[PDB]
Amino acid sequence: PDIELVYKNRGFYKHYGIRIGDQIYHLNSQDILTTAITGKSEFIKEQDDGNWTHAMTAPLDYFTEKYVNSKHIFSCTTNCETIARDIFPGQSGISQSKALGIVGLILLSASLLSLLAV
Amino acid sequence: PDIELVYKNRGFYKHYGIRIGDQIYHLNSQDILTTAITGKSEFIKEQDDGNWTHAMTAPLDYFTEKYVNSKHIFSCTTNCETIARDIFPGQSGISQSKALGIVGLILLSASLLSLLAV
Repeated sequence: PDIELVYKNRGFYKHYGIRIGDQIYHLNSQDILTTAITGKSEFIKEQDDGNWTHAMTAPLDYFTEKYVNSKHIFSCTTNCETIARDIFPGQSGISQSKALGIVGLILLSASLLSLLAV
Repeated sequence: PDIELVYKNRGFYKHYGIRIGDQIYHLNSQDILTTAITGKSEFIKEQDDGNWTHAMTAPLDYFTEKYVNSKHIFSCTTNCETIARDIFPGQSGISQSKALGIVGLILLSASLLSLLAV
């Protein structure tokens, strides 16, 4: 399963997402510094609005090997239950909360490092 | 040349260095956010004071593949001229300024991501 990383440029940083079909998984955040420092994040899964930019496509491993191999916690109210099926298909023994942890760290890390690219 | 990454924990982030023998290359910075956002950094090479913590040892590639593969600029007044010989031995066609760019991004990136580990 090649995974597509996407982003929206918010000028002072890039806000990243994972695009699966016509859906984007991303953090419900307006600023990377606030999210990083407060240490908690809420996930959204949202219809693709057409305003996302491709970053790269790669096996999940390309990302988790960077950003995953931290104390931040990641939650979702509704509609993110599909994340294990979407990003970790076939693999049982992976819960919502865990999958969210892995993908959350990828997105947080990429957004934090984007401070250098402004 | 296996490369040793070291750090000092400043509580709200980790400040990283490369230890070569009894020397530490690191950024002359008191805070990661100030350095990241201002977009410039000064290198120091300092005698090891005995107060650094081992992070990991690995070929430079383990690091550059993460943090290098950005617009930040990296300078040094004196005494860092040894960085190409120390961190990139044998390899000609690598200047002070370049070597500093590669190592600087490793240190900046690791310190930025350490915000997640507090």
